[PDB]
This record gives sequence, C-alpha cells and structure tokens, in this order.
Amino acid sequence: SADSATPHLDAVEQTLRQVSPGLEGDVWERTSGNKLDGSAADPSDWLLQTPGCWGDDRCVDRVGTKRLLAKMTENIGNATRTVDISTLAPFPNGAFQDAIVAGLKESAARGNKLKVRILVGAAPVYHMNVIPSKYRDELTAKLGKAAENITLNVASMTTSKTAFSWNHSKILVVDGQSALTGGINSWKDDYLDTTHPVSDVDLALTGPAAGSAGRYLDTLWTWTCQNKSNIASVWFAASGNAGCMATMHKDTNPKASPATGNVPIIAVGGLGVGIKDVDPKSTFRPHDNTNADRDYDTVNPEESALRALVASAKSHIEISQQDLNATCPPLPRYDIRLYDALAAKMAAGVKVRIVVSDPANKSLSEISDTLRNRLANITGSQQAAKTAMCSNLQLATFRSSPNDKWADGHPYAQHHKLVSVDSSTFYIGSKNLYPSWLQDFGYIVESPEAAKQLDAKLLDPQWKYSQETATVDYARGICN
Repeated sequence: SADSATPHLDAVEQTLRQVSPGLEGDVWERTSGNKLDGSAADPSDWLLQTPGCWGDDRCVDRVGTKRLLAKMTENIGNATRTVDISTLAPFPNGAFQDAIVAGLKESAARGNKLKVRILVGAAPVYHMNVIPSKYRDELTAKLGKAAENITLNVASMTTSKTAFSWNHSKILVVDGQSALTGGINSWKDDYLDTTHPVSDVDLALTGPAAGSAGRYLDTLWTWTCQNKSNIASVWFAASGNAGCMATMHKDTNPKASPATGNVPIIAVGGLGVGIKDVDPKSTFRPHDNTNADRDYDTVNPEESALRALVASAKSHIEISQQDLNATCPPLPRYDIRLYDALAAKMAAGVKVRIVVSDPANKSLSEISDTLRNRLANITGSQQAAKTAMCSNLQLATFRSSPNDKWADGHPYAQHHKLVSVDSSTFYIGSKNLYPSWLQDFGYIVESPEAAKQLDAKLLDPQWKYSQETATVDYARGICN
C-alpha cells in the first residue's frame, strides 16, 4: 500500500466533501500543481509578510511592504486578459491605487485589452466611503489613454444587514493564473505609512489554485449582478456600455489548468449570509450562525476547513490572529467547535501556540479561561484542565521587537489570519478565527519546505519577541 504525502489536506478535503459537496469547484477546491510564487533571488518571497521588520522597534527594514507593492504592480502589468480584485471597503486608495494604476498602464502599454472587476464589501453604515461611480471615474482619470483598453466593473455590496454580512475577502487574480490573498486590506488600514505599522501576511502563487480564487469571485459577482438593481444590496458602476460580468473567470479563463509547480493546495471560502441559504447537495447533519446553524456551515466551508486543519495536527499548532474572540454583538463571543478542537488536541498532548494582537490596539485571560473551561468538560475537573492547559499551551500578545511598544509609543498590532500545523500545512487568507459572518477566502497549503520557511521568516521571530508577554508558556513553566 502507498502512503499519502498530503495527510493534512486529505483530512480537510474529507470534511469539506461532507459539509459542502455541492460547492466544490466554486467556493472550495483542492488542486495539485501550484507554485508558491517566489523569485530565484529569494525563494521565500511568496510569503508576503508586512512590514518585514524583526528585532527593531523603529522598523527600519520595510522590504516586506516594498515587495508587496512591486508584486501587485508586476502581476497586474503581466495581465493579458483579466484583473480580479476584492477587498473590504473602501475602494483602493493611496499606494494600492498607485500600484493598480501602474500595472494597468503597463499592461495597456504592451498592447493588451483587459476586463477588470473590483468588488468591495461595505458595513451597512459605511456608505460614504463607498461611491462606485466616483471610484470608477477617478481610476479612469488616473489611467489616461490606458483607460481606452479597460472594460471595468466596480461594485460595493452588502449581503445581509440583519446578519452583518458583506465581502471581507482580499484577492488579486490576474488572467486566472496568478493570485495574491491574505489579510492585507490597504496601506492605511495596516498603518504602513507610519512608524507603528501593523503586522500582516499575504501569499502569492501561480497555477490551478489561482483559478479557484477566480471561481470564488465569479460566485460573488453572479450574486452581485443578480442584485445590481437593489440599491440596498449593491451599488454598481461600469465603464462605457459594458455589462455586469457575472462570470468573467469561467468565460475568459479555462477550467483545466496547467501545473506551474508541485504544491498541493485547498482553496476555501465562505458565502456568509444572504448569497446562498444552503448547499442542497449536502447531507451534513452535525440567532448564532457560528455555533447553531447547520445550513450556514454548508455555505461557509471555510469555518469547517479551519477546524479540520486544527484537528489534523499530530504534533503542534501555531495560531496567529488579531483575536480568537469577537466583540460585536449580536455575534457570539467565540467559535465553540474551534475551542473544543484546540482543547482536545491539548488533552492529547499536541502543543498549541496562540499569539493575538495587543488588546490596547485581559484579552489573554478570556482565551485561557475559555480553553480551560472547554478542557474541564473533556478532562472532568478544573485541576485536570489546568494540567492539560499549562503543559501544552503558549499564549501571548504580539511584539516584533524587545520593546513592549513601537519606538513611537503606539502598541504593536497584528492582523494575520494564519494557522500552521506540524511545520507542514498552513492557512493564509482573510478569514478570522473569531466569529464573523462575512464572505472570506484563503488557501491551505501542504508543503513542509514552505512551512519551514514560514517558521524561519515569521513564526520563529514572532515567538522570540512575543514570548515576553506570555501568560501561559509550557516551555518555561509559566501559567498565571
């Protein structure tokens, strides 16, 4: 018998086919043959960690931010057919807008005509910073003559006011062949023009998994175009006499996709609330959508995917997030199944590291108290729960230097949506682990070589400096 080289993806895949079988292909997809899109000078620069400083409370070395902007511009500049962008509102501005404009000009200068979609999600209150006809016109002016070659769709969307759902995915797909995704929403939101920048992470790849991201964006745009005449749901603006391109990706890029590398990946997203009510094909049989809505799970496979990635760990788990708990009533405070999965792992002796952003930006007591309470359910007593927790947990707030704050007095903040297990398989995307009912998207990658680069370039330094805030750290007998 033959031994799988992708045990973690195999397990996550099995769970996704149980939960969201009918969404396979569109909202989640397993592909082989991807390449993590790092040059030959720097093999790790698929890992787009911003700002890139470590050990330095003045963040001298901004190579991470500089590399992100250059990669956005380069990827768009190589477009020959399509450019597909999603983010949280507002529409691109500042340095991101400059990179979009420069890339689109470079593609046009090479003789290309492009279709371009730009989709943002809006909180129902934020409808000032979301005028799509204004953004279309400003981008068209900045493009100049290059605008003649661009068929543009720009939209802001809210899928549920009652259940607080709108797009939060952050994706750049070019020609359905290259993709960037992660937690970086904009230059200003991560305070990157600043001497207290926010730590964040994106990944860049090429290959079939970029097609997966395009199919996810086709799912959101099919709904957006179906609702383009409902002003409460969608504000839509297009160039010239262009239509609403519901399926730009299916139409302009194909399904069979050639391999560019040897990395297996599960692309996985969610549809939030108000796009699709249920996966009619699902036989899964496990208001609070995170913890008490089966139908919601079936159209939000990313939630089950992230819990399955935790469950697949045999040795150790590292979680880096803005938080594990939500502070947004009516949302629940935490994902019960996620915390139960983490508790069961510690009950087995699997190590769990959780680094979250400084509450200033305890936050920590909330996490350890909950893990302990879920462990008490499993182990039978608070004393046995403490034994399992103190012996297997590392819990801290984030720091990128030996200073407790940035040199300029602001606290460190972090916005990662990162999970890694067994120095093997990791998620980078836009989906927070705290309860949230938005459209989100990310990639789960199984590659020990890449996961070890993630250790060396991100998680090892993160812990070198964050351990100083730890309230629990089994490696030094700390358990306060």
